[PDB]
Amino acid sequence: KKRVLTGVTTTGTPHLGNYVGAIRPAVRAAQNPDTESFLFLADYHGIIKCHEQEMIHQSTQAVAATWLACGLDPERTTFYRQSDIPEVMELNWILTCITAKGLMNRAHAYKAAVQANAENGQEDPDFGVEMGLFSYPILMTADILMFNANEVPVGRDQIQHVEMARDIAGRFNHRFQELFTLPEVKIDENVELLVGLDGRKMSKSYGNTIPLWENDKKTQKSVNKIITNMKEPGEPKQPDESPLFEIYKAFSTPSETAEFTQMLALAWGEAKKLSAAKINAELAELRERYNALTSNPSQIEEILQAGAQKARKEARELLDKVRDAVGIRPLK
Repeated sequence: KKRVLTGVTTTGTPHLGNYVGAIRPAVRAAQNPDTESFLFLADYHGIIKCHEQEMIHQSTQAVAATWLACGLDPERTTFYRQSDIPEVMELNWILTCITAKGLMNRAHAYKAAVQANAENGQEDPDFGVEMGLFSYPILMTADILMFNANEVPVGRDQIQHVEMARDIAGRFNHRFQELFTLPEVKIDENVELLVGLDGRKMSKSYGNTIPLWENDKKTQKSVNKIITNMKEPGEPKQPDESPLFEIYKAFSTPSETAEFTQMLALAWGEAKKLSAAKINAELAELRERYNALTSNPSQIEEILQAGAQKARKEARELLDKVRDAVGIRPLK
């Protein structure tokens, strides 16, 4: 049985792009009965940059309620906070000891920070760089290896995370004993990165998001914020003129998408009404479950605690083998 392990960030509230791009297909994929599904909230990766203490907490609750509301089943998926698995932190140090510094030197996030200092005219390549940025790839590797995942769903952007995990696993196996499975990349072949309000990728960094969990009316006003042009009612408009089209398609079947493209060839304001209606219709049931979870967050706490208890039973078994293999053993 193939063990599949997904880490999800906790540094902001999910928006429409997260739902279309990651959450909706991840919940379907997790239903595969041939797979053992693990999914964790990466709340200790969260504090690499996000030192607003209120943020990681609010985001953890928002992200956890979001996945539950969209159908993640904690009876099928082992579902836990990274901060509830102390075994991962011990493994993190063990792996650090067998990881070449060269491997962290070459990691993309660090290199982009170094380049940004060069472009900004900084004489120090490590200006403003903290060790969480330099060393999180070892922590992410521990996240994966602690559960001997066979597959790790990642963005094509993040393939290097799994390669570093495979490299570190192999160095441990060669230095001590072969305890670790080399994890493998899983790419979503049909992933659609959703466009935001201003035509760039929808991103918290850009302030161009459409929120996931606001009511019908507040969603309408957010869809109204999408850029269009000065084409009036009756002027024919092609799908490439406004991010409004790609947004409608992400919440519609190919049939409705084609009837929508023919209506355009129609007023922007009315196209924005049709787009918001389609979004609100799909999210209506998910929003009631989201609002029930967030209105009683101790339901979420209980779920995370039950998922942590499951995860730690697996992590303890392996950690005991790792400790023995690195020579940490009782005096007898």
